[PDB]
Amino acid sequence: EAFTYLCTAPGCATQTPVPVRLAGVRFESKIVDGGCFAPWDLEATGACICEIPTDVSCEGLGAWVPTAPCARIWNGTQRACTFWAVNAYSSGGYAQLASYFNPGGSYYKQYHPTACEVEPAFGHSDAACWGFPTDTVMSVFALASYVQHPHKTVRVKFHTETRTVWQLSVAGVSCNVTTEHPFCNTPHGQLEVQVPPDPGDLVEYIMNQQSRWGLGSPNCHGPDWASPVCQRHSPDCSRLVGATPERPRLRLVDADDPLLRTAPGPGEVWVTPVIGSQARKCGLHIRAGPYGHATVEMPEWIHAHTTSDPWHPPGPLGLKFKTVRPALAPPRNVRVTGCYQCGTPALVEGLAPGGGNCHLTVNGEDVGAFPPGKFVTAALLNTPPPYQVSCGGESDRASARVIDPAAQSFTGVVYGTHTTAVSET
Amino acid sequence: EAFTYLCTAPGCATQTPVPVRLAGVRFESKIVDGGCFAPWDLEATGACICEIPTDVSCEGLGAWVPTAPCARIWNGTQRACTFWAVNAYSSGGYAQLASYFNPGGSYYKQYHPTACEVEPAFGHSDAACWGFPTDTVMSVFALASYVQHPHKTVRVKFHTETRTVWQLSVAGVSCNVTTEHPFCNTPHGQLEVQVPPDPGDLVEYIMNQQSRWGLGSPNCHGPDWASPVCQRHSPDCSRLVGATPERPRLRLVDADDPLLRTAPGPGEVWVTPVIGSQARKCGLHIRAGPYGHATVEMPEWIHAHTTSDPWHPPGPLGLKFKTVALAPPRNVRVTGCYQCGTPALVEGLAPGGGNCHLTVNGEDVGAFPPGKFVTAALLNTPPPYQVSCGGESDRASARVIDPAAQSFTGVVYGTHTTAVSET
Amino acid sequence: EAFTYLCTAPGCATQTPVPVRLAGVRFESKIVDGGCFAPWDLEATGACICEIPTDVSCEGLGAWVPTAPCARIWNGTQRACTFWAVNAYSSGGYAQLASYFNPGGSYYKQYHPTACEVEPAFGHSDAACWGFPTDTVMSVFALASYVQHPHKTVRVKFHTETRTVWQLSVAGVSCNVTTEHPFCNTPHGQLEVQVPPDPGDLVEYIMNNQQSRWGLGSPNCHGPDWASPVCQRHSPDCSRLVGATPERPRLRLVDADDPLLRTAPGPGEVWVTPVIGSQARKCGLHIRAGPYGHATVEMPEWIHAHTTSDPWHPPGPLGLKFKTVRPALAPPRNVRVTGCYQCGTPALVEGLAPGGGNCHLTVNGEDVGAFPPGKFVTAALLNTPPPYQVSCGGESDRASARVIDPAAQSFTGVVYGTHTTAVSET
Ligand SMILES: *[C@@H]1O[C@H](CO)[C@@H](O)[C@H](O)[C@H]1NC(C)=O
Ligand SMILES: *[C@@H]1O[C@H](CO)[C@@H](O)[C@H](O)[C@H]1NC(C)=O
Ligand SMILES: *[C@@H]1O[C@H](CO)[C@@H](O)[C@H](O)[C@H]1NC(C)=O
Ligand SMILES: *[C@@H]1O[C@H](CO)[C@@H](O)[C@H](O)[C@H]1NC(C)=O
Ligand SMILES: *[C@@H]1O[C@H](CO)[C@@H](O)[C@H](O)[C@H]1NC(C)=O
Ligand SMILES: *[C@@H]1O[C@H](CO)[C@@H](O)[C@H](O)[C@H]1NC(C)=O
Ligand SMILES: *[C@@H]1O[C@H](CO)[C@H](O)[C@H](O)[C@H]1NC(C)=O
Ligand SMILES: *[C@@H]1O[C@H](CO)[C@H](O)[C@H](O)[C@H]1NC(C)=O
Ligand SMILES: *[C@@H]1O[C@H](CO)[C@H](O)[C@H](O)[C@H]1NC(C)=O
Ligand SMILES: *[C@@H]1O[C@H](CO)[C@H](O)[C@H](O)[C@H]1NC(C)=O
Ligand code: NA
Ligand code: NA
Ligand code: NA
Repeated sequence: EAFTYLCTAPGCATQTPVPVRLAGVRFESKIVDGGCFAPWDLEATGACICEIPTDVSCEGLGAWVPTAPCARIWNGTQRACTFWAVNAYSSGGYAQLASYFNPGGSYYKQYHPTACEVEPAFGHSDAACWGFPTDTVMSVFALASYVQHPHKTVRVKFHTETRTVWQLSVAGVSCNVTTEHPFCNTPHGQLEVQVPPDPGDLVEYIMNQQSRWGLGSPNCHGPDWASPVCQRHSPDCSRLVGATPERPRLRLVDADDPLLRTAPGPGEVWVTPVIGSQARKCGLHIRAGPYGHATVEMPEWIHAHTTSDPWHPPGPLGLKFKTVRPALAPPRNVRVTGCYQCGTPALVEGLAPGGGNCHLTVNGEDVGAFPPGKFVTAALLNTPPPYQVSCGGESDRASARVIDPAAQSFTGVVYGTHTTAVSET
Repeated sequence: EAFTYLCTAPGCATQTPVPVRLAGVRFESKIVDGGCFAPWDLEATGACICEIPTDVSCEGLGAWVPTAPCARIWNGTQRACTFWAVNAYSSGGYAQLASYFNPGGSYYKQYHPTACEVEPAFGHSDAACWGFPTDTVMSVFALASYVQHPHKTVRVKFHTETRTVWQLSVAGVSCNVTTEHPFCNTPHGQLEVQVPPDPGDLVEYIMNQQSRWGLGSPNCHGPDWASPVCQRHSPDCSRLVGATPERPRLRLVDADDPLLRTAPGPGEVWVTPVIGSQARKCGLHIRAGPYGHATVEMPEWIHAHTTSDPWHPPGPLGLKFKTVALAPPRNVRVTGCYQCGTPALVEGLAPGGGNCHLTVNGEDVGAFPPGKFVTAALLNTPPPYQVSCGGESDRASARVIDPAAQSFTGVVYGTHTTAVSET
Repeated sequence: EAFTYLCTAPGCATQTPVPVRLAGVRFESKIVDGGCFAPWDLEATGACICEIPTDVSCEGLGAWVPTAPCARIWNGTQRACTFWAVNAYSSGGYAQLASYFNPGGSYYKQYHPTACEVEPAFGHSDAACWGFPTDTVMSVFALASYVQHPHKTVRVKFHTETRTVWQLSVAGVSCNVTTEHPFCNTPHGQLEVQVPPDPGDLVEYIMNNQQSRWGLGSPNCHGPDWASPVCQRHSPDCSRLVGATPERPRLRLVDADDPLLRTAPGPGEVWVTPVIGSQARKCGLHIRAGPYGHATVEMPEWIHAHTTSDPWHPPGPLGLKFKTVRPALAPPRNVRVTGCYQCGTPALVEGLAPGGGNCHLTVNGEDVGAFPPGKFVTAALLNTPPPYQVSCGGESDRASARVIDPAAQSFTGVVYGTHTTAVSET
């Protein structure tokens, strides 16, 4: 027997008793595709209005509310909007008197429907609106939601059962060593490679295509707390699932209100009228408390919280040199059931042929070796259907009922609004 | 030396130099019992009423509100209920005029107590209530809570420090190989088995008794996001702990309100009166936003997100063929918890004659030289504890609590009260 | 070859073929410093007042509200406070009539500003306030927040890539065995030690002088350790809060005979109830609060039961495989270290390894691997702060560094605090 340490860096190589070169470092894993992730981005807009508008919507408020921000925020997740009557019509109009602004504004809404909340704000300062011949007319609109910014959306794949692959060249012969397969054939013997433990789970952040790497689950309780993984989750990059912030809490806060000496809490939006430089016009100052107490800057977060390549321990590898030395037909009636890249092992069943043990592959993925006859195995699959099955020789097409990770995420649940009807007696 | 690969499937066996058969595959772990888990199931009921009821409760509203749903939802977690006066009495009655429905309904509540919120809803459409001799009388009741469905409740045990057990038969002799104990004695010489790494933590979902398996923590951010583990947690299968949704937000939403063009958010319940087919009667349409944006279907979720057996790597195993105190321990004391995830303290006196291969109810906790010993061991068995060095056993002294008791240790459960005195 | 099992307890030793003694057990890890953690402690105070106060603040309500609890709760996280007018002035006063208590109390606030919510509570029982010559005058104040108790605050370091270190004395020579480095030289051979797997991630709870307590795992916030401060309030820099935060407490005025009192308040809910005064123009207040997570955490008790004095390791034994297999360069130059330390993101270490062989590179004594002569680039998880002393096993040199601490890393890639925008007039 012989022994030598092999370093893990590019250029690392040993010469005796048989040369072993470190050709590269890669990894194997059982992928769990989480779909799309993004930060919870609280966005707000509105307008200070020297009028009592009759249509509280983006189109109805087009004369005052910024067009593009209104449309974008209106389409956001957990939308909240409030229309406050600061000083209503003293006479005339159409459902515009102060009496139409009862708490909840049902009287105004009866004649002027809106998806927004309507509230009286009498007693709040109307100083922002000036230049009226008689009484001042003033209202305030606020709109907020959690907007999903495309540039802040990342595709995330969780890597489980991670195995560092130490790509070696043993006297010119390729050998890929892992904790699962640490043996290599040498010209006249066997090489057993002592390897460090695997690094545990990895996080693959995909932006578009470039992949960036995290080490861990991630840990939402540590320095990586602002990871999009810890925030908005969309398995199919369309529909939201799981934990969701409450609808934003909108408040009309006058310029001299002592509340302005404090910061808004997460999800809180405070709006303050600004006196107009023009008659019958006014501005609006907005203060919003971001979810998680901070606004995520995606390129900056990725740059500091990820690496260009997956992490691996420093080594070295222990090369143990020894004088020791250790069915090709396709499998039949193979059926694959479950999901792929999902984290739940799929069921692989079929008939292994004669000649010896079938070293079973499913689209080239090693799922184990089986003696001739019926076999059943639970395998974590990384490839989608169709499935080409082999025992190391010719391949055959397996039968499959396999769903994708997004479909798996929606299996066992009934998505959306749950409705019931209470009948009259 | 000799070498051969042994596959890990049933029927796998090698013949030379010494026959080795794969007898089975099992696992060892340090169990962490989480107690009961269930989905957050938002349930809602109510009624559209062409009257101003004087008793806002399930019994008091029995003439309009469905009986069984009211009683069940009333008993739920984080209950919310609202009674809205759409059109009150114009005259007469008993605390039934519009003036009794001030915001918060304190005037109505003085005469007609209720655990529910009471609010005016004047200005909302009263078209659902018709066939009155003079003015219309109308009210709406909504009730919602997080109901725990017994069929949706699962007992969950987290498996940590998992070790795949490769049960071998080496020339008819049983040998259980793991990453911790990879050696088998043979008369030809010692057999060292190269094994793949362990699979990491497992999740055992228990329904009743059958066990189903998950691989991982679980990951609440991936395809298993709807796992009951990610939702309602009751360590003692009675009291709730940790993360809890807010009380449902009940809203009276008229049939033609533009808000109905959007979906309710999680925990939101929108109630809409339905114009009656009969005089002085009306129906109610309810729209509820489930917690997590979807309703969990337990048998279906378990079927797709779990396996019948714990997962293990495919192998093969590397077979390396090489040519290479029994008295019970005394004064043993066990302190802490079992199946909890915090190592218990095991202390005592190892006897003379050699190293004590210490077992606690058959669980290997290590070997100790003669004399005083102290060890921190993750215990899977409950007290009483039988302690042995490999021979005769003795009864240890124990102060060990169960996983539910551990979950409530270091906390004071329930309402916190304080009294501010007059000066 | 020769083989023997070595137990893992203090004193364990084998004599043949080579003496091997178990000297001790320690651990190596890649530290992730999370900063400060504490339970979410909902605290509440208030007063029942037979008057309409004109200054709703701790100082302004000093005649009724307990001084120290008001000041402490006012400084808490997610503060909520409400002032309810139960029975206002019938005449006179200064912005104290019932008409000043419109919903939201904007009319009262015009003359009597406050950071608190102001609401009418007319119709609620005013029985608690008596002894007035004419009409009763009554108001109620409630104040609640999440107070961070210093004695409940713990510094937490997450330990990743954990490696149990089996400290051995092999024929009198120190050998520290791990899953990464399981070989020891024997007088004229080599010892390969078969070791059990590493225990996975650890949690180090740091209190106060300074004492460390240990958890095994992530932790698991869904199991018996659900009340861990790690599952609660997170402050990376022990000053500013980040991530998940409860909503502002929901304050409710609940009369003594309200059927709602037959139920318990939910998490974050605070119910206040006036208590009839034994003295004229005075009243007490009963407060019922629903703690976050359904329970109040008792820190010394939680730590005592949910942690150990030392990190956990498997019981062993170790497999001693004895074999007959046979048993310092110049410092690196132009070395640069970029990223963070004790953060969980590998830092970039680049430089020039000298000629003469492979450089066994150390960064402040931390092993980062071996590199052939010339340019090298590696991603290493660093546990030590800058400055960085770099070596190939001999003399050391000072590396150039742009390395931030764990608290700075926690705030990198985010813009902290209030986000503002201005909507201009058309
Ligand atoms: C908002 O959503 C509607 C419906 O999906 C779509 O037609 C419209 O273009 C969207 N607007 C923006 C600005 O995203
Ligand atoms: C090792 O991996 C590389 C890259 O996947 C592959 O080309 C090569 O054939 C592999 N070698 C063996 C022996 O499997
Ligand atoms: C509701 O709870 C009460 C008290 O525990 C019990 O008597 C009653 O049977 C329960 N009703 C339902 C429908 O669960
Ligand atoms: C292996 O495990 C089985 C099942 O627990 C047991 O019956 C058998 O005795 C074990 N063999 C040894 C050598 O411990
Ligand atoms: C409250 O905060 C202020 C400002 O930081 C400080 O001066 C005061 O001492 C604090 N009071 C208490 C009781 O913590
Ligand atoms: C083993 O560890 C101890 C403590 O850290 C150290 O003093 C000793 O030098 C180490 N031995 C070797 C061979 O590295
Ligand atoms: C919920 O309501 C919609 C229409 O609003 C559909 O009728 C749906 O079928 C309803 N579901 C149930 C269970 O009644
Ligand atoms: C909490 O209040 C209850 C009554 O509601 C009991 O009196 C209990 O003893 C209280 N404890 C205190 C004073 O915190
Ligand atoms: C937010 O408002 C503050 C003052 O309240 C500052 O003016 C700050 O620059 C504003 N930010 C933006 C982007 O307008
Ligand atoms: C604030 O938001 C408004 C729209 O709501 C405008 O886009 C304005 O320009 C924003 N402020 C800045 C500085 O970007
Ligand atoms: Na006006
Ligand atoms: Na009426
Ligand atoms: Na009065």
